[PDB]
Amino acid sequence: ALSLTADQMVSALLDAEPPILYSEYDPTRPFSEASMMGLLTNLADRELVHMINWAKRVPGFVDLTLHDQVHLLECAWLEILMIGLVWRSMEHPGKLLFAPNLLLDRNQGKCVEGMVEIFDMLLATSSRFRMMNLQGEEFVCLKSIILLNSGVYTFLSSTLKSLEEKDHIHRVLDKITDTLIHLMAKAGLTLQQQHQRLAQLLLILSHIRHMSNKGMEHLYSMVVPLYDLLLEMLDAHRLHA
Amino acid sequence: ALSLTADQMVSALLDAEPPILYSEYDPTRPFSEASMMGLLTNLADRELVHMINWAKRVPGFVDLTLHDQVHLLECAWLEILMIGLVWRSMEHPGKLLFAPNLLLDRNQGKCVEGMVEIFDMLLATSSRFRMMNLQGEEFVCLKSIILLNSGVYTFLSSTLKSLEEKDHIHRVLDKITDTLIHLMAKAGLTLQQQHQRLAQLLLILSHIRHMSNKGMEHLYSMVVPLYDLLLEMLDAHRLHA
Ligand SMILES: C[C@@H]1c2c(ccc(O)c2F)O[C@@H](c2ccc(OCCN3CCCCC3)cc2)[C@H]1c1ccc(O)cc1
Ligand SMILES: C[C@@H]1c2c(ccc(O)c2F)O[C@@H](c2ccc(OCCN3CCCCC3)cc2)[C@H]1c1ccc(O)cc1
Repeated sequence: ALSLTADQMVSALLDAEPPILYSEYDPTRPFSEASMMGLLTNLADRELVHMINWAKRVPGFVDLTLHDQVHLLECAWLEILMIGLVWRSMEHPGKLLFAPNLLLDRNQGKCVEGMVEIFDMLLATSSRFRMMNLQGEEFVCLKSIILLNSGVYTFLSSTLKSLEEKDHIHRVLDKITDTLIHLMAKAGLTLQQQHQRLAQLLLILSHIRHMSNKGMEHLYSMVVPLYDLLLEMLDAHRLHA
Repeated sequence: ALSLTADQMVSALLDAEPPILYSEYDPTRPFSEASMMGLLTNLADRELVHMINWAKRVPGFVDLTLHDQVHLLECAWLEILMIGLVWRSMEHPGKLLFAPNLLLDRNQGKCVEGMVEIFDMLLATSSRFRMMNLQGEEFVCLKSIILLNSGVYTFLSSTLKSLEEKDHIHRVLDKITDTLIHLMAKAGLTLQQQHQRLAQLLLILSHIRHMSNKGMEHLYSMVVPLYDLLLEMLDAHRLHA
C-alpha cells in the first residue's frame, strides 16, 4: 500500500470482502416468537468473527502491533458493521437487509425500545449511497478508511513505536485516498468532480461515526471485555497453516 | 457560493469569524472557589449567541428555511464549539485555551467527573492540527462544512421544499470543497498533495463528531428545549436595522 498500485489495492480489497450471512431462526415457525434483538445480536456477533479475518487482509493492517490492531477494531467494529449493512440495503428502498432472509422496515424496528431512531438513520444513509450511486470499488475503500481512521487518534501515548504506527497508518490512508481518486478518474469524472466526489464520500463517514456512537449508547442502554475477545481472535497462532 | 469565487467565499468567512471571549470570574479571588463546569458552561453559552450570528454569515445558510437552520445548528453546535476550542489551542501544547484568561491542562480536567477523557481527545485534535499546520483559511472552511453537513442527513421527511433544501446544501458543500482545493493549489501543493490533504482534513471531521457525541453523553450524564432557544435567536425581526 505504498509500492502497491491503486488497482492493486482495490483488488486485494474486493477479494478480502467478508461473506454475507443468514439470520438463524426456523422459517417454519411464526415470527412473533423470534426476539428481533436476539436475531440481530447473534448476527452481529457472527459477522464480527468474519470481520477480523477481513481486517487482516486490509493492506497495512497487519504490519501494526497486536495492541494497535485490537484498538482500531474496538473503536470501529460497529461503524464497519453498519456501513456493511447500509451497502447491502442500497437497492432495497425503505428496507434494511440484515440478512438475505431478514429484510426489515422501520415499522419492524419500532418493536425495540428506541431502535427505530437508529433504523431511520441507517435507511437514510442507504438512500444517500443509492443517490450517489456508490460503487463496490468505492465502498471497500471507505470501509478500510473507517478501520484505519476511527481509532488512530485514540492512540493516547507516544512511545517511539506508537509514533511509527501513526506515521505508517496515515501513509496507508493517503494511498487509499490515491486509490479512490484513481477509481473516479478511471470512471471519467472531471478533476473537479473527483475532489467533489471525494468530499461527499468522506463526509458520509462522519454520519456513520454518529450512528455508531448512538448505537453504542443504545447497546449499553440496558461478559468478557471486547478488547479481550478481539485480542483472542487477532492473536492467532500459525499452527493451522 | 455558486457564482461567488473561492477567494470570495474565503473572505466572507474570515470576516464572519466570531470574537474570542473571556471567562468571567474575579482574578483577585482564589481558584478553589471557581466551579470549573460553571466557568465552562457560562462560556459555552456566551459563545453560542455569537455562533448564531456567524452562521447567518456563512454563505447559503440563510437561504435555508428557519426550521432547517434551527435543525442544523441543533445538530452541530457542540462540534462547532469544539473545533473552535481546538483551533485556538493549536499553539498551546498540552493546554486547552478556553479563554485568554482560561488556559487549562488535562490535570485540571480531572476535577470534573469523567471530563479528562474529553480533554484528552480535544488536546489530541489540537496536536493533529498543529502537526498538519492547519491554516485559518482552511479552518473556517472546515467549520462551515460542519454546520452544513452534520444535520443534513437528519432532515427526516421530504416534502418538495425539503428536497430543495438538501440540493441547495450539497451544492454549497461542493463549492466549499472547491474553495479548500483552491487554497491548497494556491499554496503550491501538488495535485496529489491536494487531494491527500483534503482527505486528511475531512477525516478529522469524523473525530470531532465523535467528541461531540461523547460530549453530549457527558453533558447529559447528570430548562427550555434547545430548539426553542435556537429558534428564538434565529427568528429575529428586522426592526433593528
Ligand atoms: C444496525 C445493527 C446491526 C445488527 C446486525 C447486523 C448488522 O450488520 C448490524 F449493523 O443488529 C443490531 C446490533 C448490532 C450490534 C450488536 O452488538 C451486540 C454485542 N456484540 C457485538 C460484537 C462483539 C460481541 C458483542 C447488537 C445488535 C443493529 C443495531 C445496532 C445498534 C443499535 O443501537 C440498535 C441496533
Ligand atoms: C469542550 C467544551 C467547551 C466549553 C467551553 C467553551 C468551549 O468552546 C468548549 F468547546 O466548556 C465545556 C462545555 C461545553 C458546552 C456546554 O453546554 C452547556 C449547555 N448550554 C450549551 C448551549 C445552549 C445552552 C445549553 C457546557 C460545558 C466543554 C465540555 C463539553 C462537553 C463535555 O462533556 C465536557 C466539557
